[PDB]
Amino acid sequence: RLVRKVFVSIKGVYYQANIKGEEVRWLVPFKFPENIPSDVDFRIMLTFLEFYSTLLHFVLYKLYTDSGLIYPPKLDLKKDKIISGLS
Amino acid sequence: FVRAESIVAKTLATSREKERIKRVSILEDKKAKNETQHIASGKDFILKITEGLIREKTTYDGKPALLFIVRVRGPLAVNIPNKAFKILSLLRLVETNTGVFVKLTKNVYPLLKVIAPYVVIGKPSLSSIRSLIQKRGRIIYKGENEAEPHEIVLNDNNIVEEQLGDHGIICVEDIIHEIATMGESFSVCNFFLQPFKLNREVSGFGSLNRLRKIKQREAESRTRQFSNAATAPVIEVDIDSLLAKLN
Amino acid sequence: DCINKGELVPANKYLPGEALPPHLSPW
Amino acid sequence: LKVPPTIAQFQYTLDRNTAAETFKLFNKYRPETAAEKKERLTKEAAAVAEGASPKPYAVKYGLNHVVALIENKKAKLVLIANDVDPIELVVFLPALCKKMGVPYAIVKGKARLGTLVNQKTSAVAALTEVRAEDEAALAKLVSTIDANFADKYDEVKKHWGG
RNA sequence: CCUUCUCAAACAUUCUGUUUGGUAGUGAGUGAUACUCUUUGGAGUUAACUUGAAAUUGCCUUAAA
Repeated sequence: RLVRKVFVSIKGVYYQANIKGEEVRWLVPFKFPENIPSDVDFRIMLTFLEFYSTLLHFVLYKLYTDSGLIYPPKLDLKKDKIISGLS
Repeated sequence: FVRAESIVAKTLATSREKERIKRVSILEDKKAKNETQHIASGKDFILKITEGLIREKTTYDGKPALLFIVRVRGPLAVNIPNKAFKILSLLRLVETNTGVFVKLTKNVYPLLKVIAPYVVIGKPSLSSIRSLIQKRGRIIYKGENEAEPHEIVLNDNNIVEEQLGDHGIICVEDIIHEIATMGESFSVCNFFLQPFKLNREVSGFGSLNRLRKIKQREAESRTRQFSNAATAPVIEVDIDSLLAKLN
Repeated sequence: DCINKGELVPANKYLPGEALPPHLSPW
Repeated sequence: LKVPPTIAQFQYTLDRNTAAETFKLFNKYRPETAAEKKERLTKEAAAVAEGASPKPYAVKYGLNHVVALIENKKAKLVLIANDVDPIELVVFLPALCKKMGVPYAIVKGKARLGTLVNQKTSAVAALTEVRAEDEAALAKLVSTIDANFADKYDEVKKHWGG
């Protein structure tokens, strides 16, 4: 529940929240069965996926050690089977 | 080339369909009329398989409830026969690997036993519906342009509302209640949606890919059953995770 | 705008369908 | 060059189909892999370590072993490659089995035989006693190599090729 | 290069019992005994025999390229 700013415009949702110095701006789209550009390469973005994904992994590991917490958090099945969301 | 073997192969495969469904229709004869003098059993069922393999039997006795339909190939050896090909033709599931919802009433129920050995079937869940529509679905639409033998991805609420102005519907999440809780007639929701084309679970003709292709031939050849008895009770599975993968 | 201030804006600019602040970007 | 009748009996082999059938059979019989023996003997290792053996089956592929099955006589069908590095090795088999009334069959390639056996090569792989499942497929198979290969190909015994 | 209808209700509570149902074949040929039939139309049924799944002319496309 530490956040600062919210922006929205024609492209999705820009959430902005800070951690201890370095400060976060990021994005979520508006969900549709909207197709892929069918050109641009994933491979570059797939390895951005490998490394950056790992970053995210430990960052949330060492990040659940902030207080003390079980990394990654357990989920209840009914949650996802029904909701499948941040709930 | 013909590969003469293949010829006879198709033939016998096709026969196992015919003689099957024919028997089925005669069961559909004596479960239509309650004309039973001596039969096996007048009560249908559904065979519920879940996962080491934990099974059980019930009866539908509807109580309309939607079956979820995911078409996958089978049994690979067969020319579609007439009645199967039509009963599908309604659901337009040829050009296979076409997922669709179908509400099942007891006038929907007995027509299944023809479709049993084709699509794999099971009651879906919420996130499977919302999640399966959120990534897919297409609308055939005309306006302002476009004589249009062309299909449109789902974005524009103008078409959402606009074509759903009949039912006073915006925001296809309304159709969610129309589907999840099964709204009025349910029908024009899905006929609307122009239902779905899955991506195959694992692509094919590659090196490591070929492995996975075999493993699928394994598990798919086990969990997909039949009786072929004309008393064959329907098969139902938990499709949720299946659609965690397939979509 | 609830968090563009921290105010909990009253319902007068709100309670649909009356106009709401059109966007008011953070920047 | 003109080649002796005892050669050029290779170069006459089994067709696409009949070969295809033969492997439809043997591909049942792959002699178990190495990690396999390690498998079963590890599991039983733990079993009899803490906590009834039907006769195993495979194809009998040792060249020495194979000619050993013949002349007894044991075997039922024999598969003989068309290419041996010292082409010498096999020259006498098609005669041998002949005089002994054994169903020998020339199948093309030593990699192709070698692959069913878990080896790089065989040039000879054969079987005698088979499980009852395919026994009919055997009787018919050998009937098919008799009928295809054997029958009209007596001619190969004379007639220098090349 | 195909893979086979491997279960039902009912009744009575007994580590099982009771009861009614549910099953169309590879073909070829041996055949001495009957039943039954109906106007010659010979129809369905009667012991039990041989057999290399043997032979000759009974009006959907990802299991691609």
